[PDB]
Amino acid sequence: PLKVEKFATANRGNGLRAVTPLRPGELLFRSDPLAYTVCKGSRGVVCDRCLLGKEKLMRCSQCRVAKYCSAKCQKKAWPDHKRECKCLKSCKPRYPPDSVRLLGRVVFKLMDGAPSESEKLYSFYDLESNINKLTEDKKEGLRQLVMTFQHFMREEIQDASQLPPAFDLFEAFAKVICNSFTICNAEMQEVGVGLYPSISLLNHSCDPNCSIVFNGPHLLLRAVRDIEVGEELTICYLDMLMTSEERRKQLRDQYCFECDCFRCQTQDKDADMLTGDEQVWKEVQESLKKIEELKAHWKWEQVLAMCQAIISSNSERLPDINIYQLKVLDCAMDACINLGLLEEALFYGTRTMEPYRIFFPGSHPVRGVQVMKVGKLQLHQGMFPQAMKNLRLAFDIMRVTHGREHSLIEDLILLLEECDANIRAS
Ligand SMILES: O=C(NC1CCN(S(=O)(=O)C[C@H]2CC[C@H](NCCCC(F)(F)F)CC2)CC1)c1cc(C2CC2)on1
Ligand SMILES: Nc1ncnc2c1ncn2[C@@H]1O[C@H](CSCC[C@H](N)C(=O)O)[C@@H](O)[C@H]1O
Ligand SMILES: [Mg+2]
Ligand SMILES: [Mg+2]
Ligand SMILES: [Zn+2]
Ligand SMILES: [Zn+2]
Ligand SMILES: [Zn+2]
Repeated sequence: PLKVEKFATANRGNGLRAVTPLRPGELLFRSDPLAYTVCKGSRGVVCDRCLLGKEKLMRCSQCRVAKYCSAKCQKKAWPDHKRECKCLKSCKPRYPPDSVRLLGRVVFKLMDGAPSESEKLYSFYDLESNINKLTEDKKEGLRQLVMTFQHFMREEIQDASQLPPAFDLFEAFAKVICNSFTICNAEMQEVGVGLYPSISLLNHSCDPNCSIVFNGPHLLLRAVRDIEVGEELTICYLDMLMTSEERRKQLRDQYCFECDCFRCQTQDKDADMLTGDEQVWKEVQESLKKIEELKAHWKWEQVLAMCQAIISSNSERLPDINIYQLKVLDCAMDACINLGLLEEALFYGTRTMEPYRIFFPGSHPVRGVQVMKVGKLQLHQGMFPQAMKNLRLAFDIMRVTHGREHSLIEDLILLLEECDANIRAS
C-alpha cells in the first residue's frame, strides 16, 4: 500500500501527493535507478556498480573504462555494461559526456530489460521534456548531444529499429537534462548520475517537505515535515548554499521554471549569505570553480592547498557565514579527512557548525552528515562529551533524513555506543 500517488497539479505539470498523513522520517518510496553511471570526476575512483571508493579498482578488460571494487561487482554489472562496453571501446580514447553514457544505458535497459520497478509511478516515456520552453541555444546544445550519442553508440545502435518504439533522441536528451539525479555517496561527494522516473514526479521547493538520500545507487524518499492527506510532496532540487538569484538561474537554465515560493519572493537568507566584502567573496566564488572541479576528481591535496590560501590568506578574509567562505571550509574539511589531517579537519568542521544550523533548517541530510563528521572527529580526538552531543544531534537529524534503511545510520549507532562506553568509564 503506497503512501503517495501521482496527480495533475494546477500549474506545475504532474506531481506527487500524500495518500495518508505523514510524519517526519517516514519512508515514502525507495528505488533503484532505471539507469545510472559513474560521473566524470569519480570515474576510475569509485566502483562503477556500487559507487564506493577503493584504493585499487579492477578494470573491465574489454573496454578498460569500467572499473570495479570486486569481481562480484564486475560480474554483477556485466548485463547492464555488455552493450556499452563495445561502444566505449570503439570510442577510445574519447569518453562521452555523462548524459550520453546515461542515455545509452536507458536505451539498453528499455530494449533488453524487463519493466523496471523504478517506473512504477511514472516512466521515462512520461517524463517532462519542457521542449516548448527551450531557447534556441538550448536546442542547439541538445542537437549536439544527439549527434554525440549517434557517434558513441554506432556499434550497438545503427537505426531506429534498435531504439524503443517512437523513440526520439532529441526529446530523450531534453528529458535527461531536466530529470537527472546527482547520486551522492555517504559523505555527500557527488559520484554518479541516474534516472529515477517515479521519483521524478516530485516538484521543487526551496523549503521542501520531503528529502531524498542515496545509499549507493539506491534512493530513499522520506518526509521531513508533517504532511496532510492530499498535500503535494516536494524536494529541493538544489544545493541549499545558494542565493535566490543563483537558484533562479539554475531553475531557469536546467528546469525551465520560475520559482514562486516564499523564500524566492523575499530573498530569504540572501543578505546573510553574502556578508563580508563583495570584492573578496567575488574572488572566492571565482576560485571555487577550480576548487569544486578538483574536489569532484578527488584531488584532495590540491583542494586543500587552494582552500588554505583563502582560509589563511594574508589578504582580506570573509565571515564563516558567507556561503563562499563556508564552501571553502567544507572542501578543506573534506580534504583533510580524506588525507588523515584530523586535527585540521576538526578546526574547519567546527567552524561550519553554526552556519550549517542557519542554512539547513529543520532536518536536512547534508547537515546530518556534516554534524556526524564533526562528532566523529571529536570522538577520535577524545572529546567524548562534545562528540556525544554532536553524534546525538546527527542521529536526531539522520533518523529523519536517512532512517534505518540507510547503512550510514548503523555506522552512526556504533559511534554513539563507542562514545557512550568511553563516557561511562570516565
Ligand atoms: O539531483 C538532484 N538534487 C540534488 C540536490 C543536491 N543534493 S544534496 O543532498 O544537497 C547533496 C549535495 C551537497 C552539496 C555538494 N556540492 C558542494 C560543492 C561546493 C563547491 F562548489 F564549493 F565545491 C553536492 C551534493 C543532491 C541531490 C535532483 C534532481 C531532481 C530532478 C528534478 C527532479 O530532483 N533532485
Ligand atoms: N516549483 C515548481 N514550479 C513550477 N514548475 C515546477 C516546479 N517544480 C518542478 N516543476 C516542473 O517540473 C519539472 C521537473 S520534473 C517534476 C515533475 C514534473 N512536474 C512532471 O510533470 O513530470 C520542471 O522542469 C518544471 O517543469
Ligand atoms: Mg510531456
Ligand atoms: Mg509544459
Ligand atoms: Zn562495487
Ligand atoms: Zn567493458
Ligand atoms: Zn523558491
